[PDB]
Amino acid sequence: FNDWAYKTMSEVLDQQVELFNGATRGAIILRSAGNTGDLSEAAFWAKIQGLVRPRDPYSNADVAAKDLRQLVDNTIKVASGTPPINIPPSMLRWIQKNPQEAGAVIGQQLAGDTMQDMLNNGLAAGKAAFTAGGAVHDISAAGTGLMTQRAFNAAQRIFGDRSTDIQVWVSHSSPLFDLYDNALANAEQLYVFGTVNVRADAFGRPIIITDSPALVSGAAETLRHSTLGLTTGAILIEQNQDFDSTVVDGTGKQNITRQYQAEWSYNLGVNGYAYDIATGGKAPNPTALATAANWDKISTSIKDTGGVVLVTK
Amino acid sequence: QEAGAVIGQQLAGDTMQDMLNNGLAAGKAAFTAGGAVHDISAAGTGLMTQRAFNAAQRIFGDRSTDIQVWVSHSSPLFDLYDNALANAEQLYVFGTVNVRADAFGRPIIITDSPALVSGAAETLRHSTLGLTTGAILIEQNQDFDSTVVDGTGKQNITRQY
Amino acid sequence: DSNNIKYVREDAKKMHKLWAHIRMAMEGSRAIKDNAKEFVPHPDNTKATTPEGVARYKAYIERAVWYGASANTVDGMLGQIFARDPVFTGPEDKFDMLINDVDGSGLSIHQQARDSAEDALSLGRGGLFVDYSARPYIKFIAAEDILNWRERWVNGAKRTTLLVFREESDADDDGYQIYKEEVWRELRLVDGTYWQRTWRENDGQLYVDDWISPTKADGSQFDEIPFVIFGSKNNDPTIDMPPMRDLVELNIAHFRNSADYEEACFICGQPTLFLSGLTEHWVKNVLGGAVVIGSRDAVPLPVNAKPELLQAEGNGMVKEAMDQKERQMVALGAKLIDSDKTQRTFGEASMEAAAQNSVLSRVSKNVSDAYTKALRWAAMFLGLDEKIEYELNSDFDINKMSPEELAAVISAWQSNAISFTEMRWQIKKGGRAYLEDEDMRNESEQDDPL
Amino acid sequence: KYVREDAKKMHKLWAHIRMAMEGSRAIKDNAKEFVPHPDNTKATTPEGVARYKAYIERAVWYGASANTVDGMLGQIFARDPVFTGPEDKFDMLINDVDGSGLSIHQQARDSAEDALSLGRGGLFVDYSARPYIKFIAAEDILNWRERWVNGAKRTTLLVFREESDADDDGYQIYKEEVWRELRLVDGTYWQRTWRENDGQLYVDDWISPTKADGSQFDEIPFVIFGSKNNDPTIDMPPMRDLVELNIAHFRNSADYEEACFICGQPTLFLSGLTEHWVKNVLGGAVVIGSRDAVPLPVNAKPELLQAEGNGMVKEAMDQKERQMVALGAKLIDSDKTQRTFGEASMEAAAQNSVLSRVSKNVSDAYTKALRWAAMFLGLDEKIEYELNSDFDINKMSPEELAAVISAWQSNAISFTEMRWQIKKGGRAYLEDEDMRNESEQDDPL
Amino acid sequence: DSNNIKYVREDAKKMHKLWAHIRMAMEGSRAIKDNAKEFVPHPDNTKATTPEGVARYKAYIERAVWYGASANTVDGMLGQIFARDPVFTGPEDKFDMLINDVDGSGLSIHQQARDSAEDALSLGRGGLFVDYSARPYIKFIAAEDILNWRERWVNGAKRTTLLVFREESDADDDGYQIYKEEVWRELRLVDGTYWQRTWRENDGQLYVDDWISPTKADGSQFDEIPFVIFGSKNNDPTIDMPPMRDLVELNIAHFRNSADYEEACFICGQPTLFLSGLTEHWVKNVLGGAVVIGSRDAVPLPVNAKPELLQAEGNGMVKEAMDQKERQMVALGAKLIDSDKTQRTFGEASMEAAAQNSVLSRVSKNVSDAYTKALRWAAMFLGLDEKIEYELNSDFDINKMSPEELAAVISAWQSNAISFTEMRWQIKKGGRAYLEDEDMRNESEQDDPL
Repeated sequence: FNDWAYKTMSEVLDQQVELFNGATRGAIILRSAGNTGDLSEAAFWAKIQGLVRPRDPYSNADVAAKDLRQLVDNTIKVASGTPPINIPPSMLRWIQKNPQEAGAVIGQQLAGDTMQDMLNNGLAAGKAAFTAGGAVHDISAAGTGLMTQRAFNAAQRIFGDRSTDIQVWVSHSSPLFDLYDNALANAEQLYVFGTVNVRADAFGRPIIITDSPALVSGAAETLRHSTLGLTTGAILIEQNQDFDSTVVDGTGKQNITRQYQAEWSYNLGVNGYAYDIATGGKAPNPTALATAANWDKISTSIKDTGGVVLVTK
Repeated sequence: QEAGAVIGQQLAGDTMQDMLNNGLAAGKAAFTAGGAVHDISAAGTGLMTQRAFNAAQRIFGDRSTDIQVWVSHSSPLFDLYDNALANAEQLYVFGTVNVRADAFGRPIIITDSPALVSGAAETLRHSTLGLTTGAILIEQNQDFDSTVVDGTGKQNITRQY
Repeated sequence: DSNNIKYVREDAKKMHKLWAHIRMAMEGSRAIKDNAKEFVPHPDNTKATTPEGVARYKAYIERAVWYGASANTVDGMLGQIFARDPVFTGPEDKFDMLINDVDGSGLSIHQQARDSAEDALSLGRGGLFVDYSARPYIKFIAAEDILNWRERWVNGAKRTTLLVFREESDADDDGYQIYKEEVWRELRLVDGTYWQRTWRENDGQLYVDDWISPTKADGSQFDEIPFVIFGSKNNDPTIDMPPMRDLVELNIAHFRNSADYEEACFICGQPTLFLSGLTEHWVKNVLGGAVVIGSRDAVPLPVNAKPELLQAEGNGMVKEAMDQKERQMVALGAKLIDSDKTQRTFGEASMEAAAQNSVLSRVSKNVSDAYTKALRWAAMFLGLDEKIEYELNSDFDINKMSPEELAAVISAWQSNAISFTEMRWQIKKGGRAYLEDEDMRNESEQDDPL
Repeated sequence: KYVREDAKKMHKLWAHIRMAMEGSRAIKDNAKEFVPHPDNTKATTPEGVARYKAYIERAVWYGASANTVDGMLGQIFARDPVFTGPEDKFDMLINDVDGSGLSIHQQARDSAEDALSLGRGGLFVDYSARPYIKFIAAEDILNWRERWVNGAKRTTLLVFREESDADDDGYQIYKEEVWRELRLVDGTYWQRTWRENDGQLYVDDWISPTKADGSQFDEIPFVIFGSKNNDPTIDMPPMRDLVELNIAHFRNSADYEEACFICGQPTLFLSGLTEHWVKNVLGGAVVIGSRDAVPLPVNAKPELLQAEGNGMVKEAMDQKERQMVALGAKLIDSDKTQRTFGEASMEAAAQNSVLSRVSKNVSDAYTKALRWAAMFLGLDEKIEYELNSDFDINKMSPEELAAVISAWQSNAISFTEMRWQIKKGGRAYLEDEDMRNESEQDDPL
Repeated sequence: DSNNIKYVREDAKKMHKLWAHIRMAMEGSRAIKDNAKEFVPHPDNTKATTPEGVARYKAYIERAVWYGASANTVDGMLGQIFARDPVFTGPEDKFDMLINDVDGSGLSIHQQARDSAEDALSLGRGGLFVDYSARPYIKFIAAEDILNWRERWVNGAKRTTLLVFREESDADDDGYQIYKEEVWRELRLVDGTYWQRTWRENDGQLYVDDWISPTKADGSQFDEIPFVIFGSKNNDPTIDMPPMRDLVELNIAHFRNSADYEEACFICGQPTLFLSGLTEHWVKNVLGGAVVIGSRDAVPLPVNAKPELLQAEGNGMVKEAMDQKERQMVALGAKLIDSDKTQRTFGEASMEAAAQNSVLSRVSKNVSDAYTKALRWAAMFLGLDEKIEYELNSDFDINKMSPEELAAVISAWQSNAISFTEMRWQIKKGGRAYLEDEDMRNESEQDDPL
């Protein structure tokens, strides 16, 4: 009642998490769709390998036999939550004009941290799936570790003729600062002071900065940054709209304990990959999601899968 | 709320079952304490029969017509059906062999109340009790309280009905 | 699609304690004495731990006296706001079924309006619900039952996006056997369309209705949720603080002071001899453990023995506190109690009548607007005329009209100033007529039989 | 939290209110529940129960609640209730409302007292042929339901206890009971009745009463009128706190009467007295009359001791009597206090709030009952039964007569309305039709 | 971060404490008791440190009584302002959308005006914002949400260049609805042009929108910001001190004195025996650790033993002080409480009627001017006729109008001195009519009944 105002000054969030839907040209989708169970699998028809065969009109001889199969996509359900927060009595307990289930700053920070956790889990799962699918490049032995745009051209090389589908890069801040420093001292002079400040990669692909820990590994010399480029709708996040929050008062001790706990869930899915629930678990951990060997490759071609990861030091 | 709906759907019937069972047990206990008991088990075969209803009706003297309803277990009813089907006394014809109102127009209300079985294995003793109006009186106190308390500290929020 | 169908917005949870306190103050002595622990502080909690302490507290509470001036206040205000009857403007034969049985249970709209205004006076919160089954009905939802709501600014317009209320019901099973089943109704407004789900829970199973949009007689669905939150302050979804809170506080304080006063009167009230300057030798000599105190019998005492018949004197501090609290309850201006000893000059209250009947005017206008809007919603349901009204009794301090007032009103009616219907409404207001306007016109059209 | 209302726990409250209405006898044979025993240790003992009997018998029951209800009924029921519609056709309803010759006005008065006292009652219009507008006590109604069907608050089931006595050849007192059973299936009215013969419940099959034309019925012919509203839910009795005040005053009066009996008589209290002086001159007998003087030894101080007035017990008794008057319940009149005319005009609305509420509720209930009776007999539906909504009625003033006739000469008040004004003012008794028939002739002169 | 969209002026921060205290006083007993830490100082810090001391302080406060007269003063003043309905000059069907729902929530302009006057009376500050979405909406912003304004002498004219007010709405954009989304509106004026932005804090990020200049129907943009800040003093953005500060302060002092009085009544209010000249031997022999004090039960005492009942008498200094404060409260405005003991003869208060209702007249005029300006700006949005006014009731101390008053007003209308609309409004002022002017005209168009 002294401040008599909501303390929004609280550092509710620091990492930039505006990475959903149109913020990435639709690379990371954040649809709100509710689905049951711990899996959401859908099956499309598999592509027949020897559909077109050489034929000998003069003599057909033996006749082979071809069969059509059916591949399965997967979407593993990930459950998160909040540790029990004992709300302090404080002195700012005047009647709150606008009601908040948790009150004070709990939800003000919880919304941002929920979005941050969703984005971090999605990025980690994308990296794991791309590494398990072979869509990975490790430019770390050569030079400083990151080139100006030759690094991106390598990912274009990896993805092939369908490189026009990749249209956005998600990168940590340090790679973009390295790119800025390289641009300022242009060895092959192609940057003037007017165009030294460029966000894209000289191919029409905007670069988006995020400080997610899922894109940084190691420390000191082993410090590595992971810049991953996504196609359209490469990483899908489905909110299950099952949020439940409670405020409980514990009694019996010298003073009352007013606890708060929240609960929600969401789905993750990477275009062209399936989560090996047999290898992993029913409710994967962020470590389990980021771990490879749990992400099988479903699409017959790497061009069909959405995304490539570029590793630079 | 689907869990609570299931709780309520089962709970209504279970509360009524508890009330009825307690009422029947208390009624049998009181009637045995008062001496108003007739046992046909020791006399010949122990089974339901019209003569058994008459012998039980021998209590209350002249004012015995005020007995209205014979609440009983299902097995005594089926024993009565078996007796009536093989009518050693030429009373039942096939069209009238199934009647639930044997005792001079007194019906036989049927329920599987464990308070009435009163036995086990071959030493079981099925018990039927005939009542007048208002014989067993069950009065609720209109004090129903339902509480859902939540707890925090575990991996998931817990509830408790 | 939806979250938990029951979820109490924390404001309603905070207000539940005050609403229960005010409701139990309306209840009377029974509820207060049944829950005395919350109001009357224990004189000594060290005793309260002991069993003789709880026996002492029970004896000390059962002797208390509950004034209940709050119940009398509510009654007085309700009588003043609903002297005579609210008037309806618009087609009457068409709307007659909404007037006679507004919810299908033979309850006239005037009685439901009276009950809603009573809740507005007491708790300062209520709600009218208009739905379609066939004919439309106007529901009444108490303050406690409205357990959540929602406000959004779409196109710069304050819109009620969500409003869920717990509608209490009952199950009429095969027998005569008490079941208490509940129905939750969720009202949503998406893309400017009104949507409705009922969580029937009939038979205690899932009968949750789907996305359904009730539609007008002509069509086009709805633009706004047909549910209004009327309160003592205004017709807002936000909470309106009860007009009864301070009176209830004063009555609770007067109740605890009354308990203290009753204990003092029960213990120290009776006179006591208090024989002093005495010895046991003399007591066993003459008194023998039995003193006769009638007028026909006298008793002696030894030298320097001074009997002092003591009793608690009047005008104690407890009466002073109780009296000031009662005078404060009256000062608030509430019509809780009266005093024939006091006198008021006529014509002086004519200046303060506006201030004294404030809450009454506010609740009158609020409930009038709520019922007008509900009747408009029902009309749109059945596609009748839209310009209809329901104007409660705005004039207070009602009294039988004077012969001078009657003459002035008749003179005004004969001049082209006040309409005939206005004059008839005024005459009915003063208790000088009972027949309907058209009935009197039909009877009095004919010339005088002489 | 707390249960809805009082969890339908008004049974003890209704019993207490009925005992308070009965008078001093009912309260005195209920002192155990009302007046707590001063000492439990005595309460166990037999001298303790004798002490409690002496304590309670000397008490005085004030009986203000009965006067409150009597005053409220007198204010509500002045002249007669007005009936609108065909009076000739409904005369055989009004004169014998339930086959006993008791006029509908007296049953309305009984229902009004039931509404004012414990805030509950019931009207039941059954068909025998002649419709009968029954009156059912509050305790007789023992079941009611609120299943809402077709999205509408509906009363589906209602069972009430119905009382009768049997005239068997032998004047032996036979109390037998009937339970009418009202049910509503698919929005349709069905009933069954029970006959009980010293515990012989003879049940009847479910039956479907129909109106005169047919079409059967859409709603149950039963209305539960209360002080609050005509709803099946239990409404609070209007005199709950009033009974509490009366009971508290009664126990305080018990204490006061014990004090008056014991310590009210003054005594000599001959202090500083020696038994030798007593046996010398007093001789165990003190003559106190003005003809004789009593001698006492040196330094002895006689002193008359009697408990005086203005004690805390009578202070509390006066406080509680003031509280009753302060509440505003027309229970007693005070010759000491005076109120200026016109000051009470402002608060007349508030004082008569319960009066107006009960009047309107009972009027609506009886109107609905008359509609159902007309449905049964196939008569007109536009019938009304409005009680006196104008309380504190007195003999109208001559200037008020001048105003009334001057208003009738203008076409602003009907002739029947003017006649009702004059009748309610205590200035005429003949019916308007009779006066018209008499006055249509030429002037006497 | 300061210098943000959510930065608050210094003086508003200084005034927030007083506004909070005023709001707590308006709320009632609960707010004051919960936040009694600063209102009622602890009797001593020594125990205040200890937990026994804070338990004693809890018992001290919980026993106290909050008079709650300041809130009644407001309610009464508002009732004095608002009788019948404020009049509206100009086209009605052409402004009907504003009358029916001033901000698209079904709230009539009457109720929003009532709330605005309530806030201008309690804490004395408010604001009206006119925006376009086709329909213009008139917002209401509380003084707690006004957080920035800026004044300049533009060519010698006071021009409000900047103004940022906090805008609140429940978040419903899918997800899980963690907390409600919060909005800030930056209103800027450059070179005689009205610009605005909308800052939304969603998920911890402050969104911003491109600058937009709202334009009238004809165009030409704006020279003034469509936002008026009305207060108790004047309609300027400069903060005006709240009318209710003194009464709140007197009420708080009365509350702490009431706490002291209740402690005294609790402890010393009960009569007590205080047997003097007693020894342990006599007590243990005859009394035995228990004294029967009933009328029929007598007690002996040894030589020179004096029993004397003791309790604090009335007319104490604490009660004298709190009665003085009650007098001071009613002396500074009598809208809070009345006294039937006080007899005031009619005809004398007409001299002081002007000085007393000063706050009422000032608030009524301020709110009328603010709403007239807001309606004119809404007309500019719609391109309607600007010559309109919305004036509240400036005729306080209202009552039913006497027959002589009606005769006088009719005679005034018969002469060409009061027009028909003015006479009808005067009659409706005194509660002699309810029908609107046009309906009465159309009804009196017909011939006489006869």
